[PDB]
Amino acid sequence: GLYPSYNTSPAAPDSTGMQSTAVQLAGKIRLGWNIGNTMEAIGGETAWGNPMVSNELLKLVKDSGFDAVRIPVAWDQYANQESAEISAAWLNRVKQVVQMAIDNELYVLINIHWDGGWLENNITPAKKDENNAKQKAFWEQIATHLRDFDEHLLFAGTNAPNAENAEQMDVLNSYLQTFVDAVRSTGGKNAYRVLVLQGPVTDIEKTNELWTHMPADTATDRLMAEVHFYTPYNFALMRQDESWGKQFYYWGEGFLSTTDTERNPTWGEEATIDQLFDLMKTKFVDQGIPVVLGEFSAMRRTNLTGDALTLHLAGRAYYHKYVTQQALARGLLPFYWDNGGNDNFSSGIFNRQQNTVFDQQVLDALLEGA
Ligand SMILES: O=[N+]([O-])c1ccc(O[C@@H]2O[C@H](CO)[C@@H](O[C@@H]3O[C@H](CO[C@H]4OC[C@@H](O)[C@H](O)[C@H]4O)[C@@H](O[C@@H]4O[C@H](CO[C@H]5OC[C@@H](O)[C@H](O)[C@H]5O)[C@@H](O[C@@H]5O[C@H](CO)[C@@H](O)[C@H](O)[C@H]5O)[C@H](O)[C@H]4O)[C@H](O)[C@H]3O)[C@H](O)[C@H]2F)c([N+](=O)[O-])c1
Repeated sequence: GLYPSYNTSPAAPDSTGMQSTAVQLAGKIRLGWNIGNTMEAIGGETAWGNPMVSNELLKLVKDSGFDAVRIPVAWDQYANQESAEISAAWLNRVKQVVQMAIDNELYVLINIHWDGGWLENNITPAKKDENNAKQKAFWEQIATHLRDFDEHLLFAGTNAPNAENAEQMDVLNSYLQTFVDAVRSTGGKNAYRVLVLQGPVTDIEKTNELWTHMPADTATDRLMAEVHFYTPYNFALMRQDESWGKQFYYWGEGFLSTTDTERNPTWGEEATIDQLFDLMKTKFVDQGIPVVLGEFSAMRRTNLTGDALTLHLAGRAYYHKYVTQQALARGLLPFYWDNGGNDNFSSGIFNRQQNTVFDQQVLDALLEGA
């Protein structure tokens, strides 16, 4: 015991308002939004340029057509590093935000995010035992504190764990088992709550190659799997050319350039996307396990001008419609990555500071795709 037990008030199993299976829950969610660069920001909730989450932002997200939110949360910067005790004020603030999302009729997925890298960059034998102790300490405290919410609240163990081979997968499987067991041990509605488990780097290919088994659960049929999607990188996140490839400015049948053809895609087009989602339909969906697509988005290139600017924005939108539609046909639940920015290379579709829509084009695209 590197840390004290934080499972000091376990409750009797309770299935009141927890009656859906993972499959039945997935059936109610077609379109999700990440509260990005907010509760997981290093230095505090407002340290990366966004305001504190408000009832009126969450009301906008619902009234705009979203069924759910993913809330990345930071934890380690708020904890005593001797005891792994998390600040009681932070635990109360996260509870308050969950309460507000549930009051607006959203499903809610809370995680431990990158969180400064303590677990995420450390999927190794050297770090396995200390990280298993922290994972257990933090999840005992988070689940105890959020124990009383109904099935609108889901928990996700990790974000994008850096596991690249089989030895790293075994280490991750251990991390994921410590999660499940910590949650169930606190015994509320947490006896039956749907938990979400992350594939290696939440990458589709690595997950296809390396994924073996889902963790063991005292509960029956209450697990989903998680991947993310920034494919192709050159289009969605690349901000400068390298020896190994060029930024793509344009995407999709119908929206390719005739004047500027090096800035069209050399790979990662409609058919590749179809192929990638199919791998997750076979491994998980066809086998009674829903798949959360926890993060996707291509960034705005508002440094372009003229017909270049207009063609980029037309393909950028189609990219978002196509991903959403094709994800949902295969049983993947699409959650849009929104960092809140409205400047060059950002992903915010709302203006957080005025609670208005900033990018009506991409919002329309996600809804048409849904
Ligand atoms: O071949 N594979 O196996 C394979 C694996 C992975 C691949 O792609 C990567 O997948 C991972 C997981 O999905 C991605 O991580 C998520 O990515 C989000 C978007 O990241 C980008 O945002 C914009 C750019 O800044 C940059 O391209 C990327 O970071 C990410 O959100 C961003 O979080 C930033 C903070 O970063 C910290 O936490 C995440 C962590 O990975 C990163 O190491 C760490 O530093 C935000 O940046 C901050 O912004 C504030 C405010 O302006 C500044 O003040 C700070 O200085 C600055 O740090 C950023 O704005 C936000 O969008 C999610 O947190 C994360 O889960 C990863 O991006 C993919 F690269 C691929 N593949 O080919 O794509 C293949």
